[PDB]
Amino acid sequence: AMNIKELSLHELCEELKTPAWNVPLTFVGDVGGTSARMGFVREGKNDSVHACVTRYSMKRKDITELIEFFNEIIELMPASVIKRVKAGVINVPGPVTGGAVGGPFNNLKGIARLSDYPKALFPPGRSAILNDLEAGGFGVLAVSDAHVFSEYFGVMWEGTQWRTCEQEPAGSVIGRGRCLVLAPGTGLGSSLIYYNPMNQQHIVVPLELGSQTIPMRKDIDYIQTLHAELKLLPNYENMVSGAGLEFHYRQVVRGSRPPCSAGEIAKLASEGDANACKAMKKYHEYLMRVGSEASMALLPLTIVLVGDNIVNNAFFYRNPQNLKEMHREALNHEMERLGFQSRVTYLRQKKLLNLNLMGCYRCGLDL
Amino acid sequence: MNIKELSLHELCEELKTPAWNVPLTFVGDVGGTSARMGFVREGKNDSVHACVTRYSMKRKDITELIEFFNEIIELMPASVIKRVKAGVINVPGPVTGGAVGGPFNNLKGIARLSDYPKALFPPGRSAILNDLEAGGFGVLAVSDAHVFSEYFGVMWEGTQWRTCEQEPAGSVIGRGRCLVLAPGTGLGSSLIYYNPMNQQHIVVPLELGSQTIPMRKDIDYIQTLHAELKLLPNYENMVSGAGLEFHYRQVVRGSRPPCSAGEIAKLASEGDANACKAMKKYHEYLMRVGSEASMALLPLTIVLVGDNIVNNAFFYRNPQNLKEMHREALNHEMERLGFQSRVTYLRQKKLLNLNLMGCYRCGLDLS
Ligand SMILES: O=C(N[C@@H]1[C@@H](O)[C@H](O)[C@@H](CO)O[C@H]1O)OCc1ccccc1
Ligand SMILES: O=C(N[C@@H]1[C@@H](O)[C@H](O)[C@@H](CO)O[C@H]1O)OCc1ccccc1
Repeated sequence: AMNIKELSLHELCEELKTPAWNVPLTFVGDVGGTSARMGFVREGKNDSVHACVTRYSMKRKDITELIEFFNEIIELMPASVIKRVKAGVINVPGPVTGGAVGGPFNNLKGIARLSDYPKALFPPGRSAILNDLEAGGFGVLAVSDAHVFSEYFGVMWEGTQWRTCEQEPAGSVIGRGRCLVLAPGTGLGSSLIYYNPMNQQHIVVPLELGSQTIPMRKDIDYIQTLHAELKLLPNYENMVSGAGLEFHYRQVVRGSRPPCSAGEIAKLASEGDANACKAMKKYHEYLMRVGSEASMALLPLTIVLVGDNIVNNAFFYRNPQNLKEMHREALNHEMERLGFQSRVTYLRQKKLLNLNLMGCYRCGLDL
Repeated sequence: MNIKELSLHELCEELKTPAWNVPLTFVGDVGGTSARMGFVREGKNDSVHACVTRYSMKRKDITELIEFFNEIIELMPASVIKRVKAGVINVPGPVTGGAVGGPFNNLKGIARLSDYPKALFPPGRSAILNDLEAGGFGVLAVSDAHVFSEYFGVMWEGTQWRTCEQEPAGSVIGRGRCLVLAPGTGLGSSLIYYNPMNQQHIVVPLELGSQTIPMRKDIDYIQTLHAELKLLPNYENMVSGAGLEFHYRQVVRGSRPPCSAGEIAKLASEGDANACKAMKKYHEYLMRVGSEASMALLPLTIVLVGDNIVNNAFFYRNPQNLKEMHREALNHEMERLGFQSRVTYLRQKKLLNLNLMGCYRCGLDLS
C-alpha cells in the first residue's frame, strides 16, 4: 500500500520519465535536524501510494538552505515533469503558523517562509509548511485509511474506553476518538488528531507538549539536579531527548566515564548493559509523564509513539517488565482515582515507515 | 442575539406567537446549582431570539435533567415540539462522543443522550457539549455577529496578532487558535482551533484544570496545599472558589476568620489589602495556566470568559494588577524565544450567556 524509494538526485531524474510517473505529482519534503528527504508522490494501481525522494544533508544547519535545493531540483528536472506538480507540502521540526511560517528552531538557524519558495513546486493555494508531527499525524491517518494499521502499529496496552466506541481489535484502526501522537527522537514531537463527533472527522492539531515545564512527582531532587545543569526549569524534552538519555546515563553511573552518546546508550541497553537499560527506564518514565498529563488535558482515546527511535527500540518494549513499569507510570496521576489514565490505549510504531512524507502527501490531497 | 428568562408557563405562551411558528432549536445550559433550557428561532433581518426557563438542580444529580425535559414536553403544545429540528445542551464535565458526560466534580451520575426524549433531541441533530465547548461555540457566534469589541476588551496585544490580522485586536476572534478559560466555580478550558487548510474554526474540549501544577519558586506554597488536599495540586486547586479561600487563609495565617470566595471578591472590590493579595495570588496561578498553555497549544488569543470575569472588572482595569498579571503570563523559560509574548489576552467585559449562544451555533452546524 505504502511505497517510498530512496534514490540519488540523478536516479530520481530518470525514474520520473517512466510511463508509471506520467501522472499527477505532489512535491513533498520531510526536513529534520541533519537531513531532508524531498521528491514526488503519485497514486498507484490498486489504490496504492508510490514516492521517490533523494536525501539532502543540512550541512549549514540553516532552514533557508531548502530554497537552494528547490531551485537545484527545478533546473535539473524536465519541465514536462514539474508541470504535473499540482501540490507542494513540506514539514519542518518546529512550530508553524498559518501553514506558511516555520517558527524558531532548536537545532537550525533562520525561519521557513512559504512565500520565498518557488511556485513550480509550491502551487499557490495548493501548498503548505507543516510541523513534523503535524505531518506525522496526517501519516497515521493515511495508514489507517489504507487498512494496514496493524501492519505498522502494535498495542502496548488496551485502555478502558476502546471497546465502548469500537468493536474491532485495538490497533486495527486509529479509532473514532482523539489520537495523541508522541515522537521521542532528537526533539520530543507531539500532535493531537482531534475527533469531531458532529461529523465523525479527524483533524490534526499541532502541539508543543515537549516545551511544557515538567510537573513534580517524587522527583524534586532529580529535576533540580538537571535545573542546575541547564540553568532552566526542565521541560519534558530536557528529560525525553538525546540530551535527556545522556543525563539519565550520567546520573546512573554516578562517576566520570568516557563519553557515550544517546546512540551508544541505546546500543548498550540492546546488548543487556544494566546501566544503559536503567537510563532507558528513566527516559521512558518521563515519556509516560507527558502521557499521563496529556491523557487528562486532551482526553485521548489512543496514544501512539512514532518514529525510527521507537521502531529501533523494539528490544526495549518487547520486554514485559519494561512495559509493566511504563504502564504503571502512565497511570501515575491523581486523576487515575477516577479512571482517566486507564481510559487510554497505548500503541507504538513497530515497523519503519516515513509517516511525515506520507502525511505531507495526504495533506496535499485535502488541499 | 436576544435571550429572555420566563417561567415554564409564560414560555408556553410566548411560543404560540406567530413569530415562534418557525423552525426551533432546543438549548440547555446546565451549571452547578441551576440550568436554563428553552428554544431559539431565527428572526427578521438575520436576528437571533431565545426564550428559556430556569430550573434548580435540587438533587445535585445529572439524571434529574430527564424530568425537566419530560415536564417541558407535557406542559408544551405538540404543534410547537414538532418544529424542534435540533437539540443541544452543555454540562460541567468532560463528554465523549457528544453523547456521554463523564464523571462530574460538582454532581453525581452520568449524562446519557440516548436516555433523552427524541422530541427535544432529534437523532443526528442533537449533542451534549462540555460547558466550555459550548462557551467556545459562543465566542465564535459573537465574532461572526461583528460585536466582538462590544463584549471583549484587550488586556494586552501579543506579537503574533499584527502578522495574522489587519483588523484591530479585540474586533474579531482571529484566524488563529483561541484558548477560552472560564475561572469560575471550576476552571473551564477549551481551544478554538483554526485550520490553516480551510479557514475553519473547530472547538476542541480540554481539561487543563486537572493538570498537575508545575512549580516556579513556590515549592513550599504548593506543598502547603498538597498537605491539606492529600493530592498533588492541579491548576483548579489554586484557581477556583476553594483556590481563593486557600490563598486568603494563607494570607491571614489565622489573623482573621475564614471566608467564601464570594465574600473575598466583594472585599477586594472595596479595597481590602488582604483580599486584594488573595486575588493577585489566584491570578498568579491563572497566568501559569496561560503561560504553560501558550507554549503547549500555541494560541493566537487567550480569552477569559464568565460572570466572574465581568464582575471582577475592577481587578483587570487597575493598571498595577494588569502589569503583574502580564509579568506572570511571561514567566516561562520559553519566553526567552518570545512564545508567551506571541499571545493576545482578552477578557469578557459585558454579561452574556456564551454557552446558550454556543448550544445554538452548534445546532446550526448539525441541521
Ligand atoms: O522547535 C520546537 N519544537 C520542536 C517540535 O516542533 C518538533 O515537533 C520536535 C520534534 O522535532 O522537536 C521540538 O524541539 O520548539 C521551538 C524551540 C524549542 C527550543 C529551542 C528553540 C526553539
Ligand atoms: O469535572 C471535570 N472537570 C470540569 C470541567 O469539565 C468543566 O469545564 C469545569 C468548569 O465547569 O469544571 C471542571 O471541574 O473533571 C472530571 C473530574 C474532576 C475532579 C473530580 C471528579 C471528576
